[PDB]
Amino acid sequence: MISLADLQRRIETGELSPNAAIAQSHAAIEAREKEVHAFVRHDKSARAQASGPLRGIAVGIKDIIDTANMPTEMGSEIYRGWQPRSDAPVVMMLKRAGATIIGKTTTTAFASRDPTATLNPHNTGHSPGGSSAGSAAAVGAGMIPLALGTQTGGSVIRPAAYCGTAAIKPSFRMLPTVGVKCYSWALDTVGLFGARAEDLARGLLAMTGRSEFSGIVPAKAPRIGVVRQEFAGAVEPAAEQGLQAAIKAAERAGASVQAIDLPEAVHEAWRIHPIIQDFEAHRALAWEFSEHHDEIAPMLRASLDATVGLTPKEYDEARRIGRRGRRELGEVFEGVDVLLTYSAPGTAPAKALASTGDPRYNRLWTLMGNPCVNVPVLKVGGLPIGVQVIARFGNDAHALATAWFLEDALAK
Amino acid sequence: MISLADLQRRIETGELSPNAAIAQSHAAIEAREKEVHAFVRHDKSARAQASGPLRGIAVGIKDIIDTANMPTEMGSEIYRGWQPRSDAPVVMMLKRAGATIIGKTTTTAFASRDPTATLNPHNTGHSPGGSSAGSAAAVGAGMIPLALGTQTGGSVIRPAAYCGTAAIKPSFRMLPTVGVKCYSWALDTVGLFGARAEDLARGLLAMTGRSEFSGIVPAKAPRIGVVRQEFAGAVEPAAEQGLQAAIKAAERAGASVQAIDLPEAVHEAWRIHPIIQDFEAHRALAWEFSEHHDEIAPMLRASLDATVGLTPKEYDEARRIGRRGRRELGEVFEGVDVLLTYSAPGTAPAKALASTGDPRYNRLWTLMGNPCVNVPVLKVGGLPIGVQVIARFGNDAHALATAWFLEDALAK
Repeated sequence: MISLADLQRRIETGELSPNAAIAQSHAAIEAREKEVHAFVRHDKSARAQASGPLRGIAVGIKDIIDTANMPTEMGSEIYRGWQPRSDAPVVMMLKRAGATIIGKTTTTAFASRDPTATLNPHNTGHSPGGSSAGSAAAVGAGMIPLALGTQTGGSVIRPAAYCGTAAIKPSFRMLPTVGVKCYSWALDTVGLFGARAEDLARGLLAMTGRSEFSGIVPAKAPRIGVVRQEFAGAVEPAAEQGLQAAIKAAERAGASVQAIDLPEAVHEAWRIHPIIQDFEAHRALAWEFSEHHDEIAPMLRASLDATVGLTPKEYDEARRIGRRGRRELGEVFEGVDVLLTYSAPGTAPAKALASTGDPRYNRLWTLMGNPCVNVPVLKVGGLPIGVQVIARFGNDAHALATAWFLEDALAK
Repeated sequence: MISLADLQRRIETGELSPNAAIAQSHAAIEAREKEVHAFVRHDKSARAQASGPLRGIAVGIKDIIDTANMPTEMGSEIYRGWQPRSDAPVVMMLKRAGATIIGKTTTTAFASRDPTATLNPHNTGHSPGGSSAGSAAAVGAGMIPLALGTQTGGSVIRPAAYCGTAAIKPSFRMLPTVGVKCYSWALDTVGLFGARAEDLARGLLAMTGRSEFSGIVPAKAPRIGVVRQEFAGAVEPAAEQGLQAAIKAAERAGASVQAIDLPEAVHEAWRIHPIIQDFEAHRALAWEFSEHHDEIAPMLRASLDATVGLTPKEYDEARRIGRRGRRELGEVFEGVDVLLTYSAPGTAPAKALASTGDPRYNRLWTLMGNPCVNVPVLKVGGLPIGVQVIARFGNDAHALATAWFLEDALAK
C-alpha cells in the first residue's frame, strides 16, 4: 500500500516530486485494474496540483459522492452517465488542499448490499466488502494513498478490514454529506481509507484544518475496554484470532486492557439500527423506488420491498432507543479511553457467496456516531483480519492515536 | 388565499373533482403571476392525480428543492438550466400523497440575502421577504393552497409574515433535506406555506403519515409565554402593534399570557447563529465559491468574502453554545405551552431598499429547532403583520393547534 504521510514528507523535503507521485498512482492503477476492478472510471489525464499539503496525492472517490468533471453513477443503471453540476463539499476539501481526484471508485447500488464486480486485492476469488468496495480495494491494492467512502451500516470499517487497509469513520456529521447520495440521513457518514492511522490523520487535517489532527502521535499506555458485541451474534474464529492477537500486542505495549459488557440500552440501539436505516431509506430513495422500482439492484430492491410497511411510530420509537443508547454509552468511556472490538465477522467471503459481508459488528457504532478506526492485525489463509478502535464521540484524534499505538504494538 | 383543508373536504364529499381543483390553481396562478412573479416556472400541463389525500392539491416548490421533471436553478445563474435527476424526498412525499407539483417558486440565490424579483401580493411596491419569496407570495396571492420553502435563519416565518400567510418551520430534521440545496446543514429546515394553521396540519399529515397531525383542533385556554427577544434589539412599531394585538385577542379568548425572559444561554445561541451558518456555508458552497466566485449574487458573495477566515475552533465553540441553549430552552417549556414572539422586524420593506428583511427575530429558533408557526394578525398601511407561535421541539401538533386557536381568537 502507498502511505499518504510518506509521500507528504518526501515531497515536502523535495525528495519526491508531485508529478512523480501522481504518475506512480496512474501506473499502479493500470498495473492491477484488469485484476481488481476497483474503479468505475480512471481519469488518466489527472495531474498533480501546484500547492497544498495534499499536492501529489491521488484520491479515489466512492461513486455516490458528486464530482463535477466525472460522472457519479451511484453504482446503479438508473444513474448511468449522470453528471453532477458541482463537486461535493468533501471533494472540495481535498481539491482545496491540493489533492488530485484520480477517479471514481466502485460502490454497490446506492451504497447497499448488492455486490460490485470489484475483487479483493489479497485474493481475487474473494469479495472486497461493501459498500465502499473500490475505495478499500484500490487502497488495498496499493493503487492510491487515499480514498473516500461512506458508512451507513458498516460500509467503511468492514471493507477496510477485508482489504487489510487502515480506515476511519469520523464522528457523525463532522464531514458534510452534502453532495453524497443519501441512504439514511441519521446514519450516513463519510470515511477515509489509507495505509495507516497516520495517513488518515494527515488526511483529516488537510480536509478540515482542525488542530486536533495536527501532530497526532501514537498513544501511550491506552486504557482499553474490549467488547465482543455478543448481542451481534456469533463471530468467526479468524475474527477472534485477530482480536486476541491485538489484545496481546497491546498489553505487551503497556496498555491496560479489560473486558466489558455493553449496557442493555446499547444492545437495543444495535437492534433498532435496521429500523432507522430502512425507514429513512424509503424516504431517501422514494423517487427511485416509485419511478424506477424494477431498476433498483436485486438485494436493495428486496430489502426495500420488505420494509414498505415500517411506520413513523415505530421509527420514532427506534430513534428514542438510539438516544438512550448514546447517553448510556458515554458512561462507558469514564473508565476507558477507547473500546476495541471486531471490524467484521471474519475473513472476506468468497465472491461465489454473492455477499459483501454482514455489517452486524459495524452498524451500532454508526448509529452512536463515535469515531471508528480499522487496524489491520493479521491474515488467515491469506485474507486480512482487523480490529475496530472506538473512542468517545468527538474524539477522533484519540481514536487514531490509539489505533497508531496499536499498529506499532503489533509491529512488536 | 386558497385553503387546503377546504379543497380536501369538498373533493372528499365529491363536491369538487381533482381536475377542477387543479384547473382552479392554474387559473389563480395565471391571474396574478404577471404582477407578482412568484414562479421561476409554472407547469401549465401539470394535472391532478386520481387518488390520495392530496389529490387535486397544487403545490409550489421553492427552487433549491430538486424536481425530476422541472429545472432547479437555485435562484442563481450558476445553475441556469440545471436539471436534477430525482425528485427530492419531500417532493416525493407530496406526489405519493396524490399532490400536483404545479411549479417551482422563486428563491434568492442559494437561499441568502440577494432579493428575487418577486413582489408582495399586498403591495407590489414591497418585498415578499425571503429567501422563500415565491412560496409565500404565491400562497399569499391566492394562487395555490400549499408551497414548500426552507429556513436557515428566517426564510420561512418572515416571508410568510410579510405576505400574510400561515406557515410552519417544523421541528429540525422532521422533514428530510435530501435534494435540498444546502446552505448550513446544522440549520437548514424545510417548511410549509398555507392559508391557515389547519391547512398546514393537513399538509404535514399527508406528507409524513404521522398521527400527531391527525385530528388536530384549536387548542383551549393555551398557556402562553411572551418573549420579545430583546437581545435582537427593539422591533418596529407595526410589529409591536401586531404583537400587542395578539396578546389581547388571546387573553380575551381564554389564554393566560405572561412575559418571560430567555435563559442567558439562549441569548448566546442567538448571537452565535451567524458563526455556524457562515462557517458551514463556506463548506456547503465550496465549489461555487472556488470555481464561480464572481458569478455568485453580489450580497452573498460579499458575506462569504467577509467570512473566509472563520475557524474550526470558533465554529465548534459556537456549536457548543447552541447545544447549551437548546437544553436550557427546554426548561422554559415546563411552565408554558408555547412561546409567542415576533415574526419579522415589522412590515415588508419597500423593494427600493434591496432587502428581504432582517432575520434577527427568526434565526434563534432555527438553531433551537423548535417548530414555529406564523399567525397573520393584522395590516398596517395595507401591509401584513404576524406573530410567531413556538412550541418545544417535537411538539409541532401543539404549535399548529395553538396557532389555530389564535387565528380564531383574532376572528373574535
